[PDB]
Amino acid sequence: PLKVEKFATANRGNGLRAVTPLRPGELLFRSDPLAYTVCKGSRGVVCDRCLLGKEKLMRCSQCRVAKYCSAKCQKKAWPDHKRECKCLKSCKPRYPPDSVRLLGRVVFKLMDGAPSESEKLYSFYDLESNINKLTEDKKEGLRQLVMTFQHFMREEIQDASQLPPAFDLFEAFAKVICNSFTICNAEMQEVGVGLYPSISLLNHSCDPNCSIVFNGPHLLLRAVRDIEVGEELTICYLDMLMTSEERRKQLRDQYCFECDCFRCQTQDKDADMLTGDEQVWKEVQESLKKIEELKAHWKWEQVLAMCQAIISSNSERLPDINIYQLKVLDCAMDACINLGLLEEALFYGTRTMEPYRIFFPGSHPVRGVQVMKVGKLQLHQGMFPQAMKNLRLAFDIMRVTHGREHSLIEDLILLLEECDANIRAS
Ligand SMILES: O=C(NC1CCN(S(=O)(=O)C[C@H]2CC[C@H](NCCCC(F)(F)F)CC2)CC1)c1cc(C2CC2)on1
Ligand SMILES: Nc1ncnc2c1ncn2[C@@H]1O[C@H](CSCC[C@H](N)C(=O)O)[C@@H](O)[C@H]1O
Ligand SMILES: [Mg+2]
Ligand SMILES: [Mg+2]
Ligand SMILES: [Zn+2]
Ligand SMILES: [Zn+2]
Ligand SMILES: [Zn+2]
Repeated sequence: PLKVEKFATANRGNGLRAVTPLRPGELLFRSDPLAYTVCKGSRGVVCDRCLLGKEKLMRCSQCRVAKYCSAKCQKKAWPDHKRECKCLKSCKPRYPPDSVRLLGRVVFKLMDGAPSESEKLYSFYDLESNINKLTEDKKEGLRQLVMTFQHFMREEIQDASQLPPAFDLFEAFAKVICNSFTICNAEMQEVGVGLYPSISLLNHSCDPNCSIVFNGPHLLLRAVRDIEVGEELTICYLDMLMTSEERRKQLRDQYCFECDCFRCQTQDKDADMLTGDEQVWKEVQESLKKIEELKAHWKWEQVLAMCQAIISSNSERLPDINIYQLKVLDCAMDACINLGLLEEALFYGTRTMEPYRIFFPGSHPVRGVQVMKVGKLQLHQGMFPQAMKNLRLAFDIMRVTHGREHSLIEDLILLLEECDANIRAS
C-alpha cells in the first residue's frame, strides 16, 4: 500500500501527493535507478556498480573504462555494461559526456530489460521534456548531444529499429537534462548520475517537505515535515548554499521554471549569505570553480592547498557565514579527512557548525552528515562529551533524513555506543 500517488497539479505539470498523513522520517518510496553511471570526476575512483571508493579498482578488460571494487561487482554489472562496453571501446580514447553514457544505458535497459520497478509511478516515456520552453541555444546544445550519442553508440545502435518504439533522441536528451539525479555517496561527494522516473514526479521547493538520500545507487524518499492527506510532496532540487538569484538561474537554465515560493519572493537568507566584502567573496566564488572541479576528481591535496590560501590568506578574509567562505571550509574539511589531517579537519568542521544550523533548517541530510563528521572527529580526538552531543544531534537529524534503511545510520549507532562506553568509564 503506497503512501503517495501521482496527480495533475494546477500549474506545475504532474506531481506527487500524500495518500495518508505523514510524519517526519517516514519512508515514502525507495528505488533503484532505471539507469545510472559513474560521473566524470569519480570515474576510475569509485566502483562503477556500487559507487564506493577503493584504493585499487579492477578494470573491465574489454573496454578498460569500467572499473570495479570486486569481481562480484564486475560480474554483477556485466548485463547492464555488455552493450556499452563495445561502444566505449570503439570510442577510445574519447569518453562521452555523462548524459550520453546515461542515455545509452536507458536505451539498453528499455530494449533488453524487463519493466523496471523504478517506473512504477511514472516512466521515462512520461517524463517532462519542457521542449516548448527551450531557447534556441538550448536546442542547439541538445542537437549536439544527439549527434554525440549517434557517434558513441554506432556499434550497438545503427537505426531506429534498435531504439524503443517512437523513440526520439532529441526529446530523450531534453528529458535527461531536466530529470537527472546527482547520486551522492555517504559523505555527500557527488559520484554518479541516474534516472529515477517515479521519483521524478516530485516538484521543487526551496523549503521542501520531503528529502531524498542515496545509499549507493539506491534512493530513499522520506518526509521531513508533517504532511496532510492530499498535500503535494516536494524536494529541493538544489544545493541549499545558494542565493535566490543563483537558484533562479539554475531553475531557469536546467528546469525551465520560475520559482514562486516564499523564500524566492523575499530573498530569504540572501543578505546573510553574502556578508563580508563583495570584492573578496567575488574572488572566492571565482576560485571555487577550480576548487569544486578538483574536489569532484578527488584531488584532495590540491583542494586543500587552494582552500588554505583563502582560509589563511594574508589578504582580506570573509565571515564563516558567507556561503563562499563556508564552501571553502567544507572542501578543506573534506580534504583533510580524506588525507588523515584530523586535527585540521576538526578546526574547519567546527567552524561550519553554526552556519550549517542557519542554512539547513529543520532536518536536512547534508547537515546530518556534516554534524556526524564533526562528532566523529571529536570522538577520535577524545572529546567524548562534545562528540556525544554532536553524534546525538546527527542521529536526531539522520533518523529523519536517512532512517534505518540507510547503512550510514548503523555506522552512526556504533559511534554513539563507542562514545557512550568511553563516557561511562570516565
Ligand atoms: O539531483 C538532484 N538534487 C540534488 C540536490 C543536491 N543534493 S544534496 O543532498 O544537497 C547533496 C549535495 C551537497 C552539496 C555538494 N556540492 C558542494 C560543492 C561546493 C563547491 F562548489 F564549493 F565545491 C553536492 C551534493 C543532491 C541531490 C535532483 C534532481 C531532481 C530532478 C528534478 C527532479 O530532483 N533532485
Ligand atoms: N516549483 C515548481 N514550479 C513550477 N514548475 C515546477 C516546479 N517544480 C518542478 N516543476 C516542473 O517540473 C519539472 C521537473 S520534473 C517534476 C515533475 C514534473 N512536474 C512532471 O510533470 O513530470 C520542471 O522542469 C518544471 O517543469
Ligand atoms: Mg510531456
Ligand atoms: Mg509544459
Ligand atoms: Zn562495487
Ligand atoms: Zn567493458
Ligand atoms: Zn523558491
